[PDB]
Amino acid sequence: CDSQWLGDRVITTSTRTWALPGYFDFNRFHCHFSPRDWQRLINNNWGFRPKYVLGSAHEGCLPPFPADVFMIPQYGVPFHSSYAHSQSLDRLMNPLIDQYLYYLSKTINGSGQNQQTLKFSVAGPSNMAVQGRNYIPGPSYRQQRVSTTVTQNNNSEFAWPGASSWALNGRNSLMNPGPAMASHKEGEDRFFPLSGSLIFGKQGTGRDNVDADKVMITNEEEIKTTNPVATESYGQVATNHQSAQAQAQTGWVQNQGILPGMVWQDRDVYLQGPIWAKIPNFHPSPLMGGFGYSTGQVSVEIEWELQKENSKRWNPEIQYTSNYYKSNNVEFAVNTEGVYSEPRPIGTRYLTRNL
Amino acid sequence: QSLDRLMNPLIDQYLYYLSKTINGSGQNQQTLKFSVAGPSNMAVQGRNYIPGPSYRPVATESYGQVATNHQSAQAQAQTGWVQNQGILPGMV
Amino acid sequence: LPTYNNHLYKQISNSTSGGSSNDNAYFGYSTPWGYFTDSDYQLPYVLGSAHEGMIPQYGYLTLNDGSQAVGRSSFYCLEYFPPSYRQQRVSTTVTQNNNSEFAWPGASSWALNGRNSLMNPGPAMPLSGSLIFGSYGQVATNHQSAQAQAQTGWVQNQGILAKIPHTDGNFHPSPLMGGGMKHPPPQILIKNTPVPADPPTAFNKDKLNSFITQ
Amino acid sequence: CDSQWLGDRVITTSTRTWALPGYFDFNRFHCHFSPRDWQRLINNNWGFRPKYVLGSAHEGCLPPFPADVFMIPQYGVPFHSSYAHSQSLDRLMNPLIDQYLYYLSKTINGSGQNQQTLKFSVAGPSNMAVQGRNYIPGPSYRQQRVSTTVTQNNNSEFAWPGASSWALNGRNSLMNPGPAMASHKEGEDRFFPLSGSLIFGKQGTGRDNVDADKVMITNEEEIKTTNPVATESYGQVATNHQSAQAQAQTGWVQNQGILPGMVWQDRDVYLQGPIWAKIPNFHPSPLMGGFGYSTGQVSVEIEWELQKENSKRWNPEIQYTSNYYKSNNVEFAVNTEGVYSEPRPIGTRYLTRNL
Amino acid sequence: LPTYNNHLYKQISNSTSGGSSNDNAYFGYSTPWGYFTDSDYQLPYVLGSAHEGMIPQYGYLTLNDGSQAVGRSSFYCLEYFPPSYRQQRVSTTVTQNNNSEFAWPGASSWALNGRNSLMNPGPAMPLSGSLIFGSYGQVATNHQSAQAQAQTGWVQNQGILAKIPHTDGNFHPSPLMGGGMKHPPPQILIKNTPVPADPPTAFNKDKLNSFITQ
Amino acid sequence: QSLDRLMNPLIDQYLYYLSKTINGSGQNQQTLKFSVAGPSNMAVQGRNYIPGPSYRPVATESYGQVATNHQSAQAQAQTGWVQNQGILPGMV
Amino acid sequence: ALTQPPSASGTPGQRVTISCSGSSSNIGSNTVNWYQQLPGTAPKLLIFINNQRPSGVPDRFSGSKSGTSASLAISGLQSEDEADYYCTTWDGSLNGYVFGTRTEVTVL
Amino acid sequence: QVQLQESGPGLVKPSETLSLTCTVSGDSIRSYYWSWIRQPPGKGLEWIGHIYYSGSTNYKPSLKSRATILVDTSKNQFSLKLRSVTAADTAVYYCAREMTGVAGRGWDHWGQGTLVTVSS
Repeated sequence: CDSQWLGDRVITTSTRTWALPGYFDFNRFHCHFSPRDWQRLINNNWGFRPKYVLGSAHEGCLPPFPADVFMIPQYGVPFHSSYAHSQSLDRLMNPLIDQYLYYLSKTINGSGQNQQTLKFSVAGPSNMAVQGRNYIPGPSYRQQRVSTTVTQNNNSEFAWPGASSWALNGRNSLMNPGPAMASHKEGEDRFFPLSGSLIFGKQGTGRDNVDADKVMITNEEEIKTTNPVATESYGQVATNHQSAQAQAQTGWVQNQGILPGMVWQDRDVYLQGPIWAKIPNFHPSPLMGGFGYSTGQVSVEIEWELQKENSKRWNPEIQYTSNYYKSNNVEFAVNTEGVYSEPRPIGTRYLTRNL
Repeated sequence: QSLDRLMNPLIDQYLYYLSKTINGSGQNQQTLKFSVAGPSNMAVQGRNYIPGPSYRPVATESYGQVATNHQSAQAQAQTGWVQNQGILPGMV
Repeated sequence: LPTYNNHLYKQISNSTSGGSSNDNAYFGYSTPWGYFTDSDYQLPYVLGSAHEGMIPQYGYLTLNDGSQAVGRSSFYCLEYFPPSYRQQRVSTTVTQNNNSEFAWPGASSWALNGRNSLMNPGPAMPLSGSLIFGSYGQVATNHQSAQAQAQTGWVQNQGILAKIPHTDGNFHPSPLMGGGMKHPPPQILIKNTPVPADPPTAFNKDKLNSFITQ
Repeated sequence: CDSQWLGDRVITTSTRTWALPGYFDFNRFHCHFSPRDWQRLINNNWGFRPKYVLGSAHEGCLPPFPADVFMIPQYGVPFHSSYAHSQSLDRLMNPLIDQYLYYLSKTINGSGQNQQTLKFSVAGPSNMAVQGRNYIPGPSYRQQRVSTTVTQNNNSEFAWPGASSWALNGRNSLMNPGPAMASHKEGEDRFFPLSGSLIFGKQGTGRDNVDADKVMITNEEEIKTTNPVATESYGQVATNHQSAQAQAQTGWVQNQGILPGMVWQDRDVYLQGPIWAKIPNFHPSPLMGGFGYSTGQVSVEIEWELQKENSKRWNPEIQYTSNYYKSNNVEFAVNTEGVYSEPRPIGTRYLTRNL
Repeated sequence: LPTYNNHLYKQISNSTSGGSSNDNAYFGYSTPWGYFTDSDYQLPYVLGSAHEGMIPQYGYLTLNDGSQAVGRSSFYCLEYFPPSYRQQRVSTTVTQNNNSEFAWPGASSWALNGRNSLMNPGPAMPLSGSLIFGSYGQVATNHQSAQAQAQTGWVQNQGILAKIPHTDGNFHPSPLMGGGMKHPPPQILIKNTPVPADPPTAFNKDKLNSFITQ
Repeated sequence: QSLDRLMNPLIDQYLYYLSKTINGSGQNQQTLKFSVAGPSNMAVQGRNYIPGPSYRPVATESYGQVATNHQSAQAQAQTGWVQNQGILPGMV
Repeated sequence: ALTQPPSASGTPGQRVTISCSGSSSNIGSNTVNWYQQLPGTAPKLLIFINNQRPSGVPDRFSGSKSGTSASLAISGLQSEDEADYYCTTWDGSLNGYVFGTRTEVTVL
Repeated sequence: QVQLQESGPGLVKPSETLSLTCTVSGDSIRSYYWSWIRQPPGKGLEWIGHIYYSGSTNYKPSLKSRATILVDTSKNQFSLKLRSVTAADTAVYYCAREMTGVAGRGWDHWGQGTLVTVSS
């Protein structure tokens, strides 16, 4: 066990003791990285990458803390981006200049009969929303919105009934986690997609029916700049033909497939999350994230390639830090009983890039 | 094999899902309960890949359901049927 | 090539123009530079937006909430360098069109972080469909039977069956206004090196705001 | 202007435009470092170092923002430590094991006449105050303690009268900043040494009689592990000889010079702080920190040698991060009128080391 | 070499000791290891504290506040490796000593971050001054004159006219208890690799708490 | 040159000192006030180096004063006299 | 608390005096300042540091402190001045702020 | 410009911990004390306590041991937490800023305030 940080590469080594009453699964990140090493990775780097039931995100994986001994479970690529864009897909324009394009400003001269008219205007800084754009946000499959303040939810059991799902040969499969979509709009931190986000248990959490404070809900807010919100409609389409006899009508887009000119971010990876998955297609990158009796010792060693931070940004970055405040015990360390614990899910997206 | 059965039938996932939105019948029963995705309940487990596109996967059926609205204390959760679905990342 | 902002970087924002529109809210900076070269693509790339252009001023936008700035926003000092989605139909004969204002109300638009953006020009296929200068079909919606007739429904949107933004994924990167590269031709930045006017004889600590027109 | 990050070296290039109605002074850090670079430095590195009126911390240095045009004034080494000890000088012991040494526990058997006795006890985990230690905290010269809760402060003009000063040839000089000393005890923030800590003014600060919110008061609190508190007595001494007649008598040490076995940290350096000073001695390290008409362009280039962080610490570090909240303007950037500003004084000590 | 802590890392504080008091407050961890080698001195170095040692247990203190830990505290998983200051005069003749408890009250001490630490053994020159096993002069205090006699006063303390801690500065690094190196003999750590007892016959994710005594 | 006078006489330091602690008139209420240390007042400027040790720097004088106690609303700030001073980092 | 009159009143134009009182360790030491709170909203700062006042506040409002009693003075009373009034001070004994009982102003 | 806004659950069951946060926007919390003051409906004002941006904390003496105040400089937000609540704690809680960077001399700015009701 150790980690060597050499230039643009990282070499991790983890050694664990096991007991067999099977297969080995090291597929979760905290197997190979310590929190400090994880910190060191995510603050300084824009990307990294490594150099059949495993891809199901099961338990029985190597313990996150090397001094734990674990029972063995019975048996039955491009850089992963690690940054948050400093621009949003709709703001890429220069604020100081008019486009040479025109849009339709006025369809009527005012109230009255037979007032039809056509007026056109320059798309420019004044009215920003109407300008022409070369690229559009990625696909969306809408999720139901749940609040962490229970009084904001109606008094009905909609956990299974209201969830988005897909069906294959007469069986319904819940859509989880689903396509990568921003968790919530800005200013709303208390809402989360019902099945759109990975949820981890805190240390010692019970197997069945635990309260919301016993689990940790990851959020995908960083990718909002390029991706539609999971709980919002992708947009509106024209549903008919207007006429003198009929009004223009539109409708909400609940699901949207790939269109030419879409860009998107994949789902983030976490200290606790899976690393790789086997491809059984389009954009094979898996949905949960990542890349596409006897006893004894097990040691595994992975080589990681790094992508350095090139930015010219003037002001200081957001970094991952440990708060300096007096607590009863240190985060990412054992307690008095000798129990190792992970306080929060640590997603890898602190550094930024121009869009 | 089938796309939804790729899991290990013997082992839980470390992921959680939302089991209960209410304690029981009555007024003001809202609660949030989470449970471990496991061999007991296969349908709620998280999956890395989804079935390919469908234009009415069986061609005589809907691809699945989607949520049509924001729930709240006033409004119930409402879903709707997907008759046609384009490509999404993770389809096969 | 004039001298912009009197040799100053200056914050600009939504409210600086009066704001009041959520969909039109913005935050960013205006630079003394017009448009060294950026060959590393480190600055925001503003060319692909079909802006006009005398040499125009350089300025850029960053993340915002309303007219204010979220922590993730960035500031750049340049001195520090050396399938269909349906459009509404509009007939050019005014009488044919409905007598109501549907320019914004009836336009096809996509939403990103709670801001609605007009779909423009949109996919290659129209109220917002084409540039201005100075259904897909049907599907079976149910099962036929003795009691149930065959029901069908229209398909308004359908998925597949300039600088390319830097992202984990894209499909058919070709820009929607036509013509798209991950390493486009670089931007070229230029300004007039400021020449100050005569300074006060006594030493002063403040920066010099007195300059010569040029 | 730019920076290059190569291994253990950093090349900082700074170009400014000047106007002459003389000397150049680049001796402050923010001349050579952008805030991002400064962040990139202090978070990943344990130490660094470069490869007569200047040392007086005067004005007229090149402006922090490169686009600022300025006026020329009229004329008239070991690696700096950039880490915080993770251990305090007095706690270096093993908590689980007694020392073989003994201390004097009891001078009496209780209340009564002629109770004189001598009892000794083992120094161990139970009582850690008394264990013999190989090293002692460094020197101290006491500063008066001023509260930023003013009602707390005495109602009298003690600004010049109560301030520690050194007099030289009949002239009196305030002691500023003085020996490097911890600003305040743990938990007491509101106090601050009279002349003990460096005080920077905020952008657009008035020349005289400014209020407290207009200035930025640094604090050396990081060094409180090896260095005495600037407002407290270094300790007590025995002032007499006890006897049956005379009780023991102690007195406070208001100032204490170097002794064999003293270790200490120097004063911190800041983005606003000076870099070097000319030595006119002992421990030449300057007390303010650091190391011992016409117009045109001026460039300056400095190579910096770095000391990488090798730590095995498991849990994540305290790191320096950018604030994240909705605000009127970005910190370390320009306002609407175009004025550059530095909102917070930035130190150098975040990463940790053992003592 | 026994097995400590049942193969566990366990934090300890004065609170785990009964709560103790301010000058005796501490926080830290207790490790399964007794005392690979640490040749980089990356671990806390406890050898220079004159502890006893059967192989003793290893453990280390970090920063604290009361019994609580500040966020700056460090945690190490070992598995993750492959001139005078006067002393009060105590006479061995008991009746010559005063009939009062001056053992701690009269002792010369130095305070650090609000904690008072006895000065032991102290500078080389006595209550705490000397190991145990099982003024400097006078000075002129005023100006002589016609009116004012020449006055003098005693000098209780005076300044200059075992791993060395890593700091910006030191003077005469030779330890106060005798023996001083920036790279002392390295530490050497050892523990018995735990071997678990019979695991259950159906899989369970919890760590194994069942072990063979050894 | 003398130790204390090493400064440039023409220019201010960018450091501040505590110029006034009682702004009020008559009531003389306790306030905090700061001022740029500059050629106007040279006694208060922060200095990189201090004079060498002294054992009674003129040997017929005191090396300086230090604060004896904590001030408080009740207690005045009290200074003592330094008769002897050992080595300190930055002495010459 | 700080003893303060329950209500004061006057017709428009007349000088109205509100005076609150406290112990020496309370208002005698330190200082006082006055807040005006319109119904249904947060308080607003009239007079601070005994006799000084903010730029927004009108000239007619006045403050004073004598010994252990301080007094607010309103000259040229107007209908807009009908509101609640508090005097606030630090307290050395309690080591915190102390609020005087609210006084209501009613135009007659 | 400094804008203060309090947020918190409008309703709290008796003998439950009360929690409020105040998020200042437009200006930093640096170099200024910040205080919570409370008002019951149709009653005078009480001062809960205040905290200094670096974390130094002071409370109303009677109200210690039921109350706690934290500060987060990163999020630029500032918190109150109050325990063992009773009907006596039903009030409007204000977030205010101490004046001129020095504690002990009034409050310059005031939050809008929020009503908290203790009921079942």
